[PDB]
Amino acid sequence: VDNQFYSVEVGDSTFTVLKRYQNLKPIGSGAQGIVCAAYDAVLDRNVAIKKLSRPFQNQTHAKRAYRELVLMKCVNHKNIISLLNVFTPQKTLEEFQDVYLVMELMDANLCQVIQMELDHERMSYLLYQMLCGIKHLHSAGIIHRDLKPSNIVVKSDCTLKILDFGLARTAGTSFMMTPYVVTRYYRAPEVILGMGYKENVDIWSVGCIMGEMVRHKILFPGRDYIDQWNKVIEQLGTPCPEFMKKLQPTVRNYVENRPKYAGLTFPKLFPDSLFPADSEHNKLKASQARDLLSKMLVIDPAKRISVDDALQHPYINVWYDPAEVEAPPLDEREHTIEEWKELIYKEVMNSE
Ligand SMILES: CSc1nc(-c2ccc(F)cc2)c(-c2ccnc(Nc3ccc4c(c3)CCc3cc(NC(=O)CCCN(C)C)ccc3/N=N\4)c2)n1C
Repeated sequence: VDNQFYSVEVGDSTFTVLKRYQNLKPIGSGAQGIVCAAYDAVLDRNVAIKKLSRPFQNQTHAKRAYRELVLMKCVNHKNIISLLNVFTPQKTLEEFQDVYLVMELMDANLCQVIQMELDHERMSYLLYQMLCGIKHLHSAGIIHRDLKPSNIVVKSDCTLKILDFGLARTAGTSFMMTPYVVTRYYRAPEVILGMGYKENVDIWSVGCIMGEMVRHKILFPGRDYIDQWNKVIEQLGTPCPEFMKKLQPTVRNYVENRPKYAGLTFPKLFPDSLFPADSEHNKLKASQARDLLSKMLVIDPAKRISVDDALQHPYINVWYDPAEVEAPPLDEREHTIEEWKELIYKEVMNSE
């Protein structure tokens, strides 16, 4: 029963895990949960273990935790999180407290990668894999809308996985008591301005990541959506009247009433100084990288490149492989914390 489990203090937290998981060491502790590295003695491989403490404790944690468990079963792709295991040490719904998630151990997140100079081979391979993952989600009917470096992980061999499935179709009120601050620098204008969106909402986030890889700074920092919008228009320019007409008349009022900005060309935004461009190879790849940035970092989604088109772009297309690109492949729920506990328990136990 519970002799299948042991308890060890990993930093501040107590981890109670199956005895197959050995030599726990803390990686991360924050909003989602606490993560540790372990050796899995049954599979003879290194794994990451994420602890969710009482994920049913409010409707935000609860909706996220449930969505993640369910959506895992709708995705089969090497660039998206796969679970090796999920378990709870508690034996009844009454006692049920914690869910543990187990997956392949990765070496770093894309935050650490951004702090490094990458050659064009590594940058384009990372972007290629991000797009493969996003296409897989899109073909499953999942539009992410919150892709960001901290939820993307890599191995030393430059292989990449996306860890999370983004925002609810309808989220509504996401209030929580915490110092845990959500990072929104990578969210599309559609998201920021509460517009309609389609698949290429996620192309804006890839743009913000690719731009950050090149600049080694956040493109669009800011305390809040106001700051963020200002940083967007200062660099890309005020968007055309055409785009304003698609805004709610009240956001439209705010946006159309900001100071106008001409906006900078992509050469200015991403000068030659930032690029590997010594050899003829690297000069050409430098212009192709800028060309792709200029098509992804477009405010109007009707003018922004699609996933399928980004995969056909010469900067990316050198990696193109039908098997990875054309690999074949809930949100409307509002519950009390009592009902969520049950829904999550049934999914962990696999009761239904
Ligand atoms: C969104 S947060 C998250 N959730 C999961 C997850 C895990 C299991 C699941 F089933 C599902 C999800 C993961 C995950 C999944 C698979 N592998 C990993 N690996 C891993 C290995 C190294 C590493 C990181 C992550 C993240 C960053 C990291 C954190 C730390 N902690 C420190 O405090 C470092 C230095 C502190 N110093 C300033 C004093 C030290 C090394 C660090 N550098 N790189 C992490 N992540 C990070």
